[PDB]
Amino acid sequence: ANAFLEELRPGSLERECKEEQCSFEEAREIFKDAERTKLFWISYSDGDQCASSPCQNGGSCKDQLQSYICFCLPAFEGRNCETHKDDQLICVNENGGCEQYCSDHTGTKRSCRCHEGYSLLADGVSCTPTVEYPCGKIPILE
Amino acid sequence: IVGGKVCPKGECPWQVLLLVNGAQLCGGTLINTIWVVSAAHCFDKIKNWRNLIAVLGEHDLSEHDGDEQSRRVAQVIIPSTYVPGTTNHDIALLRLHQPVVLTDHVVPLCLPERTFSERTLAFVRFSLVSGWGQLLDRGATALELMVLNVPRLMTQDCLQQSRKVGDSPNITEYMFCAGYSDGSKDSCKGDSGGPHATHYRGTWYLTGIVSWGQGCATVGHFGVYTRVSQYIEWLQKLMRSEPRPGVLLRAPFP
Amino acid sequence: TVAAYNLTWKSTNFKTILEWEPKPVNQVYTVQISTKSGDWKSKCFYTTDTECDLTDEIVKDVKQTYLARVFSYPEPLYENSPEFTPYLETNLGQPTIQSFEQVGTKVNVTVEDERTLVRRNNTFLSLRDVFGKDLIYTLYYWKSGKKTAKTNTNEFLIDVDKGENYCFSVQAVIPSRTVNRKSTDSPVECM
Ligand SMILES: CCS(=O)(=O)N[C@H](Cc1c[nH]c2ccc(OCc3cccc(C(=O)O)c3)cc12)C(=O)N[C@@H](CCC(N)=O)C(=O)NCc1ccc(C(=N)N)cc1
Ligand SMILES: *[C@@H]1O[C@H](CO)[C@@H](O)[C@H](O)[C@H]1O
Ligand SMILES: *[C@@H]1O[C@@H](C)[C@@H](O)[C@@H](O)[C@@H]1O
Ligand SMILES: [Ca+2]
Ligand SMILES: [Ca+2]
Ligand SMILES: [Ca+2]
Ligand SMILES: [Ca+2]
Ligand SMILES: [Ca+2]
Ligand SMILES: [Ca+2]
Ligand SMILES: [Ca+2]
Ligand SMILES: [Ca+2]
Ligand SMILES: [Ca+2]
Repeated sequence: ANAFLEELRPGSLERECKEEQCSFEEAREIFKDAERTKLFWISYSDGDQCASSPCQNGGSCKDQLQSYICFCLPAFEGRNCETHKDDQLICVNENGGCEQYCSDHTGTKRSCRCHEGYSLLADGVSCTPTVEYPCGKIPILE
Repeated sequence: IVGGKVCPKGECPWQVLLLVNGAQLCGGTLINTIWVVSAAHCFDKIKNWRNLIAVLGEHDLSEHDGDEQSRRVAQVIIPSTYVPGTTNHDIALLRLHQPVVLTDHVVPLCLPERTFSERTLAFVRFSLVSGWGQLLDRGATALELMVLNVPRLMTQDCLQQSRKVGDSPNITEYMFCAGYSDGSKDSCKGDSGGPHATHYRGTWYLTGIVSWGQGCATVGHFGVYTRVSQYIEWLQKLMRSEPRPGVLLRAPFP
Repeated sequence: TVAAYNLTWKSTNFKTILEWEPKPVNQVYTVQISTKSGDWKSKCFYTTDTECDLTDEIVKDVKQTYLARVFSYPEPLYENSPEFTPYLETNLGQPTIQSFEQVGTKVNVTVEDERTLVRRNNTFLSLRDVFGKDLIYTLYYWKSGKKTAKTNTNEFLIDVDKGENYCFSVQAVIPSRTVNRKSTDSPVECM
C-alpha cells in the first residue's frame, strides 16, 4: 500500500507485501525483473480459495492456485466432503451389504433375504443352509 | 471349451450331460432335483424325442463311477418365440422323469431372483463356463469336463469391440457377451446349454447359458450367452406347471 | 435421455473427481468404477450433479489402472471414461517452502512435504511416502541471472553470498513421468 512520502523509501517486500497488501507495481519495484515479478504475483494475488470453508463435516481444506482440496474424515467423501458414507444403505450399493437378496424400502432401511434352502441369520444380512445340499455350494470344498 | 482347464471332479456338480440316442448332444445346468436348464437350439434336429437322456455327476466320459445318475428327459420346454436355426431366446427347461439324488457330486446351481441378477450378479466381472465341447474350433470334443473363467461385457462394449460380420445374428436384450477377443479363450458348440455361473459372497448362481458366437475363440469376437435373468419368471411359472402329454412343449414368452 | 460425454479426470495429490456433461435435464446419473479384472462398484447413486468423487476408491491402490462409466437414467445408456492410473497421472499440488536457515556461506531450503489423499493405518501419506524415489524437487533461485538446484529429498543445500539476499521457488517433479511431470511453481520466498 502507499502512504504520503513512503515511496521515497527503497522497495521492501516485508513492509510492502507482507506487513501490507502490495499492488503489482509495488511488487514490480521490489523484484524489478518481469519474470521474477510474475512468478511472485501468481501466488501472492491468487487468493485463498479455502476462505469460504468449503470442506464440510469436519474436513480440512488445502489451498491451491484458483482451487482447493478437501481432506475428509473416514466416514466422508465428495469434493467438499458432503457425502455421508452412512447414508448409502440402498440395494444398488454393493447389494446393500446383503449376502444374497436385497429389497429397498422408501423411508425405512433395506431388508435382506435368502434363496430357498437358506435362512436369514440374526445379523439380518447373512444366509445359512437349511438343507444338506443347498444350491450354489460345492460339497467337496465346504 | 477353448483355452480352459479340467474341472476337478466334484467342482462342477451342477453340470449336466445331454445325450440323444446315447450320443453326446449338449450341456445343461441342474437348478433343483427335477429341472434342468439348457439351450433351445440343442433340439433343432431332434427326431427321437423319447430318447433324450440327462446325466449328472459326470466328469470323465471314458470311465464309469457311482457318482453318475441317468434320467430320461420327460419334457423339453422351449419359448414359443424361439426359432430353430436362430439365436434369440436360446433357452430350454427340461423336466427329468424322476428326481436325481443330491450328493457331494450332484448339486443344483441357484436360480437367482431377477433384480438381484441384473443389479448385482451382472456386475460381477468373471464367471465360469464349462462343458465337454470342442477344445479348438472345428476340433474334437473333450473326454473330461473342462471349465473356463471369462469376463462379462455390456452389449454396448461387445458391439464396439467386435468386428462386424454382414448379415449375422443380432445381440439382443436376451443375450450378453463374455470372454476374450484375442482368439485364446471361449466356450464352443459342444458346450451349448452349459452353465455360465457367477460366484457371489459364497454362493454360485446361474447367469447364463452357452448359446452362440462367431466360430470359437475367433479374433475380434466374444462368446454370447442367453441372459437368464430375462427368464426367471418364465422358468418359475413352468416349474410349477403340470406335465404335458408329449415331450416337446412350446410355452409363450413373456 | 442422452449419454454422458467429455468424461474427464480431475486429480491432484490423488483427490480424484470424475466430471462429465451435460447438465442433466430429466435424467440422473450413476457411476461405476473398476480395475481391469475387478468387479464393477457403483458410486454417486442417482446423482444430478455432473461429477463424482472417486478418491476413496482409487487410493486403495494408486498403481492400478481404473476405468469408469457414467450411466444415464430418465441395459441403460452409458459412456466410458478414459483409463486412469493415479500414480502416473494425478497432478502434483503446488508446493510450499517450509523454511530456510542460512549458515555462513550456505542456505538450507526446506520444502514442506504436503499430504495426499492416500490413507494408511488411519493417516494421510505424504507425497514422499507415496512416490519415494520417483519424486524430486527443483529449486529456482536468484539474488534479489537464474539458478537451479535439485534434490531427491525435501531439502536444498546451496551456496549464496551473505549481505546479498535471494528469492526462492520450488516445484514437485516426477522425472520418470511423461505428462504432468511437474507441479506449478510454489509461492516466492525471499531471505
Ligand atoms: C459363423 C457361423 S457359427 O460359428 O456357427 N456361429 C453361429 C452364429 C453366427 C455368426 N455369424 C453368422 C452368420 C449367419 C448365421 O445364420 C443366419 C442368421 C442370420 C441373421 C440372424 C440370425 C439369427 O440367429 O437371428 C441367423 C449365423 C452366424 C452360431 O453360433 N450358431 C449356433 C446354432 C444356431 C441354431 N439355432 O442352429 C451355434 O452354433 N451355437 C453353438 C455355439 C456355442 C458357443 C459358441 C462360442 N462361445 N463361440 C459358438 C457357437
Ligand atoms: C470457497 O471458495 C472457492 C473458490 O473456488 C469456491 O469454489 C467454494 O465454493 C467456496 O465455498
Ligand atoms: C484436517 O483433516 C481432516 C480430515 C480432519 O482430520 C481435521 O481435523 C484436520 O484438521
Ligand atoms: Ca508502497
Ligand atoms: Ca507502505
Ligand atoms: Ca515502492
Ligand atoms: Ca506499514
Ligand atoms: Ca515484519
Ligand atoms: Ca512505478
Ligand atoms: Ca511506487
Ligand atoms: Ca490460492
Ligand atoms: Ca463317466
